[PDB]
Amino acid sequence: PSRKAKVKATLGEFDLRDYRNVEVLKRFLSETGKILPRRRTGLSGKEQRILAKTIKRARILGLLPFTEKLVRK
Amino acid sequence: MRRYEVNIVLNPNLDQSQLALEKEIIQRALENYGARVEKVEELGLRRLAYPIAKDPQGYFLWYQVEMPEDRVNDLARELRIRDNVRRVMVVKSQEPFLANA
Amino acid sequence: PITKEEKQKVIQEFARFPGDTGSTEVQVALLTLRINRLSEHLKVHKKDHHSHRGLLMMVGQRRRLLRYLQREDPERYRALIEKLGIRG
Amino acid sequence: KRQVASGRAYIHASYNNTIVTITDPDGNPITWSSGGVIGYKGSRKGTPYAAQLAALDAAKKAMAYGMQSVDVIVRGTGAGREQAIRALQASGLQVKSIVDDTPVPHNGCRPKKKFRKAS
RNA sequence: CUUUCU
RNA sequence: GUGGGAGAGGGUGGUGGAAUUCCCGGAGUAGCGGUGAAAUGCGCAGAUACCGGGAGGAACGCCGAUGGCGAAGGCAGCCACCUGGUCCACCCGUGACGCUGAGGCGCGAAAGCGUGGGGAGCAAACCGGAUUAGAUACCCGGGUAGUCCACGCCCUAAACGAUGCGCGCUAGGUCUCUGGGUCUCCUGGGGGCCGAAGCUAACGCGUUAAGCGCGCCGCCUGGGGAGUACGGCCGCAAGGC
Ligand SMILES: CN[C@H]1C[C@@H](N)[C@H](O)[C@@H](O[C@@H]2O[C@H](CO)[C@H](O)[C@@H]3O[C@@]4(O[C@@H]([C@@H](N)CO)[C@H](O)[C@@H](O)[C@H]4O)O[C@@H]23)[C@@H]1O
Ligand SMILES: [Mg+2]
Ligand SMILES: [Mg+2]
Ligand SMILES: [Mg+2]
Ligand SMILES: [Mg+2]
Ligand SMILES: [Mg+2]
Ligand SMILES: [Mg+2]
Ligand SMILES: [Mg+2]
Ligand SMILES: [Mg+2]
Ligand SMILES: [Mg+2]
Ligand SMILES: [Mg+2]
Ligand SMILES: [Mg+2]
Ligand SMILES: [Mg+2]
Repeated sequence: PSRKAKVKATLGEFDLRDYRNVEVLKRFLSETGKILPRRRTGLSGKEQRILAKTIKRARILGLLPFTEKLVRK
Repeated sequence: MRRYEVNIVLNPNLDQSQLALEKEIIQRALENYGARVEKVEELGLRRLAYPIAKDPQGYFLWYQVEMPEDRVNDLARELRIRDNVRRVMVVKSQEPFLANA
Repeated sequence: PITKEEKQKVIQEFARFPGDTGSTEVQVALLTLRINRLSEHLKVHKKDHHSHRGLLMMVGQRRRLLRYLQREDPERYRALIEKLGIRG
Repeated sequence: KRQVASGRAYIHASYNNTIVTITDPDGNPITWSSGGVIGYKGSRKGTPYAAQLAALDAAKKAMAYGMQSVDVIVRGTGAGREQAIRALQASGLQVKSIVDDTPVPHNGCRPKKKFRKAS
């Protein structure tokens, strides 16, 4: 289904241009440093597109992950 | 001129003197290139998502400047010279594009 | 780039009368401005062919406006050329 | 002959064979097994059955160093990966956790013709 | 695996 | 002109992590690899699998699309500088200044050429294994040019939407990207699908025309011989026109 409730929903208004709110950004990555698909991130073409650049900036700053190990399996 | 944001992360193992020193050269370096500080934030230490120069934490700095654009790239050549400065990142400032607001 | 000052500073400098934003003298003026900066940028970045097209475009648009000028008022023309510093 | 107990179990599964390497709490391998380790010589090597006999052997051999608590780290999808995991889960060793850590490039080198025709 | 000709 | 907007459009520099290869160190043994089976190959000078360190080259996962940008070729990690195109709103300025375009000049994927540099992975040729009746192949193991960079040359292509450019006119419906608005929809630009009229040999096209008209360019005139001969021009050559 993928309808585990959008990520934009469970979250208040936030600046998407801010590449340091590791608290909020952390939210758009899966059980790995992977940027969630629109149909999960709940974002929009423009939004989503900006988010993605915001998330990449972070990573470089070391604030956000590039990739995580998968627990279970 | 133009408005930028300079992110600087350095060795989390700096004693009051060493640390307060790097900022000396930074503050200096900024000036030497036309950087006019509009304000600063110092979050300090933060658990990096992954190790940087073997070190699993980092000391963050944040300066918002206004300086001759034609020298932003040089300003940061300088900033990276330091051995404790392990990550420098300048950014054009931008309106805080909201969302879900 | 060209600041709003840089620009308007030229517009007034050529405008046929207060408010003349797009006469032929003006247009030829602003174009000569861009064409110079651009041809300046290409003095270097010779490999930047894409930007070069834009040059050819402006260069066209320009002589095409001058052509019209030198046709309507041969005087305003010689005036504009000697001034802007075109031909050579 | 060291006595470890708590440790890591690395399962390197591939469609060509499975190899298990049990190690200490910080990397250095203790004992390793594989398809070849046990009889199986060629094609048979890959099989999930071997993936078992290998896991077990790895553990048995590891039981000698006095193993017990182990953390499984799977690497690569292949003929009998889940099988190795189950084998360990049995054996004796207590499987504390399991984690996919298979490596994936962020698009680095051009794969052999063998694995191209992607994009 | 391949696996021609009529 | 003023005010905004989106964008992998282009150029120079810088920089981030994933992975591969190599080298060093540890721990650790008897195999690893590879296939349909195998073998060559690598491994006790200790390989594979595991951990830590280093070097180097090249590409840039998720986001990513059914998306976007460019005139085309084509363009995607991040950052900054330089820079092209383009769209919307206000309707403010000039006052037909317009369109097309033989020749010209420029651009032009890949392979290829010249000088120099670089070389991790991949890999024409080539050296081997296997398969086969044979195997100058498919499969497996190696591997040189090359792929990378600079400067210069080459100028071709299923260089494709196989659909020249500009303008006007002719139902709608739906999805989408981007701008404006009185923002459960209206309006402008762009990308898709279904479809009125109409068009078409059919397939199909259908406000993104392949419909109705006007302007200008290129081109076709049965198949083979043949993109060959010859001549001329260009090219270092291969070769191109
Ligand atoms: C006319 N000149 C030649 C042209 C050849 N290309 C052809 O293979 C020859 O012979 C026959 O040609 C036919 C059309 O090309 C065909 O397809 C026959 O199949 C053939 O049958 C077998 C023979 N036992 C009989 O010729 C062999 O497998 C081959 O020669 C094989 O091509 O003969 C073939 C023929 O004579
Ligand atoms: Mg622009
Ligand atoms: Mg008016
Ligand atoms: Mg008038
Ligand atoms: Mg070319
Ligand atoms: Mg090439
Ligand atoms: Mg060469
Ligand atoms: Mg080969
Ligand atoms: Mg090879
Ligand atoms: Mg439309
Ligand atoms: Mg009909
Ligand atoms: Mg249709
Ligand atoms: Mg000649």
